Amino acid sequence: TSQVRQNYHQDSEAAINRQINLELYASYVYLSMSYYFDRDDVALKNFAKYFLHQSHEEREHAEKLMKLQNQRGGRIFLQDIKKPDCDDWESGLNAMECALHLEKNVNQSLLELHKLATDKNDPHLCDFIETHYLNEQVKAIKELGDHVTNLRKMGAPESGLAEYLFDKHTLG
Amino acid sequence: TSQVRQNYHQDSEAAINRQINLELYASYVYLSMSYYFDRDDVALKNFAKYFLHQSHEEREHAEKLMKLQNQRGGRIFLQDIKKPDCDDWESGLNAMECALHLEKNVNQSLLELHKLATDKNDPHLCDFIETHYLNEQVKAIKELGDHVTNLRKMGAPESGLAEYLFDKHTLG
Amino acid sequence: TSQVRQNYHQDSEAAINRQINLELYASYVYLSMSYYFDRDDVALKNFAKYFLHQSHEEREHAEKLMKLQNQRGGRIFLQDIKKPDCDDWESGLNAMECALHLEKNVNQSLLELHKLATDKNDPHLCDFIETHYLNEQVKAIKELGDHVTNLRKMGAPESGLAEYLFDKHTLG
Amino acid sequence: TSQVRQNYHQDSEAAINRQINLELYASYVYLSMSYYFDRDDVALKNFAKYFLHQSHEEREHAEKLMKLQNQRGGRIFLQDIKKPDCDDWESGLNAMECALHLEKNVNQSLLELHKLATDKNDPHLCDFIETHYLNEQVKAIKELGDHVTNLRKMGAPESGLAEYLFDKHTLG
Ligand SMILES: [Cl-]
Ligand SMILES: [Cl-]
Ligand SMILES: [Cl-]
Ligand SMILES: [Cl-]
Ligand SMILES: [Cl-]
Ligand SMILES: [Cl-]
Ligand SMILES: [Cl-]
Ligand SMILES: [Cl-]
Ligand SMILES: [Cl-]
Ligand SMILES: [Cl-]
Ligand SMILES: [Cl-]
Ligand SMILES: [Cl-]
Ligand SMILES: [Cl-]
Ligand SMILES: [Cl-]
Ligand SMILES: [Cl-]
Ligand SMILES: [Cl-]
Ligand SMILES: [Cl-]
Ligand SMILES: [Cl-]
Ligand SMILES: [Cl-]
Ligand SMILES: [Cl-]
Ligand SMILES: [Cl-]
Ligand SMILES: [Cl-]
Ligand SMILES: [Cl-]
Ligand SMILES: [Cl-]
Ligand SMILES: [Cl-]
Ligand SMILES: [Cl-]
Ligand SMILES: [Cl-]
Ligand SMILES: [Cl-]
Ligand SMILES: [Cl-]
Ligand SMILES: [Fe+2]
Ligand SMILES: [Fe+2]
Ligand SMILES: [Fe+2]
Ligand SMILES: [Fe+2]
Ligand SMILES: [Fe+2]
Ligand SMILES: [Fe+2]
Ligand SMILES: [Fe+2]
Ligand SMILES: [Fe+2]
Ligand SMILES: [Fe+2]
Ligand SMILES: [Fe+2]
Ligand SMILES: [Fe+2]
Ligand SMILES: [Fe+2]
Ligand SMILES: [Fe+2]
Ligand SMILES: [Fe+2]
Ligand SMILES: [Fe+2]
Ligand SMILES: [Fe+2]
Ligand SMILES: [Mg+2]
Ligand SMILES: [Mg+2]
Ligand SMILES: [Mg+2]
Ligand SMILES: [Mg+2]
Ligand SMILES: [Mg+2]
Ligand SMILES: [Mg+2]
Ligand SMILES: [Mg+2]
Ligand SMILES: [Mg+2]
Ligand SMILES: [Mg+2]
Ligand SMILES: [Mg+2]
Ligand SMILES: [Mg+2]
Ligand SMILES: [Mg+2]
Ligand SMILES: [Mg+2]
Ligand SMILES: [Mg+2]
Repeated sequence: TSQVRQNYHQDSEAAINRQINLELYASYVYLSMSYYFDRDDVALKNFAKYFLHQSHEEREHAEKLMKLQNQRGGRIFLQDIKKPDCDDWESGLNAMECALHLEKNVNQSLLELHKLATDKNDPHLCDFIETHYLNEQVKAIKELGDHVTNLRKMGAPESGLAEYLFDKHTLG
Repeated sequence: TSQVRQNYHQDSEAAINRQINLELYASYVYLSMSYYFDRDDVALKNFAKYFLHQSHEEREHAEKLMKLQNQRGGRIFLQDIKKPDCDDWESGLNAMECALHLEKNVNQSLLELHKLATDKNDPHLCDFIETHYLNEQVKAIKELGDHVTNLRKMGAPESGLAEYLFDKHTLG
Repeated sequence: TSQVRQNYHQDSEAAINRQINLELYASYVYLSMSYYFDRDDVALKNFAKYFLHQSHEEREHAEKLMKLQNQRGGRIFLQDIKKPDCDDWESGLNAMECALHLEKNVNQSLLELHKLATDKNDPHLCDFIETHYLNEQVKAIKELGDHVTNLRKMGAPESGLAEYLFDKHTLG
Repeated sequence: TSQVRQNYHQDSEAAINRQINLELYASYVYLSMSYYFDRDDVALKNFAKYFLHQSHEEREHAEKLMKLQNQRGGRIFLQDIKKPDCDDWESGLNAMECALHLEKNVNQSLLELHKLATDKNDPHLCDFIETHYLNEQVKAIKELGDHVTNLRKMGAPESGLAEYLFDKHTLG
């Protein structure tokens, strides 16, 4: 047993390892989306920048969970990072919709993690999740919803003008 | 009788109390409009900011009338602030139209207040209304008319692109 | 269903709407108290300033709950803001006592809201209440208790000198 | 006839001369009050400073009316400035009460002047009175009422401590 370990259930330790993988997966999805918008036949530079920033943020989310694992005396176990579901993301609107779906999936995992921490009476872990993750997810989901709404109202994905102007005025 | 009271008719005192309620009502209407534009399925952040600013301005209008009541030796009597007529404001254009209607209603009340102050030979109160309220209303009504005109010319409310671009270029 | 909504119970949504009304009510109570102290026959300018600041803070409390409702995909429903229980607040001491009672009532509502969020396993909402509301209420209640104690010890409300000096030295 | 005179009734001209005398009288009253508080057996230096400032303000009020008379093509006619009603002002409270009475008398004269300007259809003169005089009087009367209230609540004039502390904390 780690000399630092206290009130940290083996199930919580395992769940933190699963969450690390999921954050790394999210980072990879956003990386793929970013460079789709950098293609010469897509060419929306602010969509590209927005998703690259999201990719780097997800890596930070993963790193903070790795730090947490060690803080509590658990042991990090890494798994393959699966490639994203798509190679071609179709449009700005479709990428935003996929990002919304992704962030809601990550949120669901965090809520399950919090339920586990609650069941194991781990208030430090509950506070960690609430402080660093739960409101971040609510904000991310709200922002993506807002973006999807605007793109739809403007006439995307059929209107290339809509996506062009959104790229300039919202993401620029 | 208040030691400060001079040339201040009981009818004017009552009318000032009614105007206080109306300004607080206007503040509440604009508060409701603001957060409508903050909904994830509406998502026009500059419409939201514009109406929130208007809400706070209306509170200032109410506070200055409360100060006036006390300056003249009248006594403030508050009433319930009625909820706004709508929960859902439909569109940027419709909210602007409702705001125009509201500001013209507030103006009519101020004009009736001025008629009363004139009838009671209260030049201090006439000057107060003219200085702090009447031109403010004319400017507010002109601005809202201008906004409604632009939104109509651009193709709102049917064009979500129109409202999006107005949000960016006029309210941004 | 709102595209952003996740783990947000209809009961929690309704309770947030009730809390919005209560914060707006508190704002109105403090507004009334403020201008009582601005009367020529009361004339305690720092009591007036203190309560006006509290009024504006309560509006901020309401606005943050409106933002929360939209962040979570709920829908804001507004109700009349009831007038305060009193027109005449009697004295500095009595206003402070009424403010103490008000803040404890608001705290009780927030605690009931937290119980509901707990029962519905909504850790985001629990954290929101704890972070932005619960310690604010504890601090507000402690400050008002301190004020009431000092006013009583000094000889209020019978001593107009006590209230005068408290206005200068504590609220100034 | 003065080459500048236009829409300026002889009655208005005469009334402006009477108002000039009244403002000079008010200046003299405040001068007398000021030095009462400078007596070694009274010795309230901030009461003295407050009333001296009021004395100089009243002279400014007179000078602006003299300027107005010439602006409109009327001719200034000066009369004796009567000495104040009292030599001994008794107390801080009594001086404040006499100042309140004085400012209400000056206000009544200004209201009569405005009635005359209205009857003679002189909108320039009406605006002059409203802009430079009427709200100044309302503010002055409110301030003096506030002062009287505080002094009474504190226990003046019998409490020399009350007047001492008011001198320090309100007028200091
Ligand atoms: Cl352990
Ligand atoms: Cl274990
Ligand atoms: Cl895994
Ligand atoms: Cl693996
Ligand atoms: Cl726990
Ligand atoms: Cl947000
Ligand atoms: Cl937030
Ligand atoms: Cl454009
Ligand atoms: Cl009156
Ligand atoms: Cl009357
Ligand atoms: Cl009313
Ligand atoms: Cl009512
Ligand atoms: Cl009049
Ligand atoms: Cl204008
Ligand atoms: Cl203008
Ligand atoms: Cl839900
Ligand atoms: Cl539900
Ligand atoms: Cl309610
Ligand atoms: Cl209602
Ligand atoms: Cl929970
Ligand atoms: Cl505290
Ligand atoms: Cl604290
Ligand atoms: Cl003439
Ligand atoms: Cl004439
Ligand atoms: Cl004379
Ligand atoms: Cl003479
Ligand atoms: Cl006229
Ligand atoms: Cl004032
Ligand atoms: Cl003023
Ligand atoms: Fe993210
Ligand atoms: Fe960031
Ligand atoms: Fe993440
Ligand atoms: Fe994320
Ligand atoms: Fe306005
Ligand atoms: Fe403004
Ligand atoms: Fe207004
Ligand atoms: Fe308005
Ligand atoms: Fe408060
Ligand atoms: Fe504050
Ligand atoms: Fe509050
Ligand atoms: Fe509060
Ligand atoms: Fe004066
Ligand atoms: Fe001055
Ligand atoms: Fe004067
Ligand atoms: Fe004066
Ligand atoms: Mg996984
Ligand atoms: Mg595979
Ligand atoms: Mg937080
Ligand atoms: Mg009304
Ligand atoms: Mg109703
Ligand atoms: Mg004017
Ligand atoms: Mg003006
Ligand atoms: Mg309620
Ligand atoms: Mg009622
Ligand atoms: Mg905290
Ligand atoms: Mg005279
Ligand atoms: Mg004589
Ligand atoms: Mg006029
Ligand atoms: Mg003015």
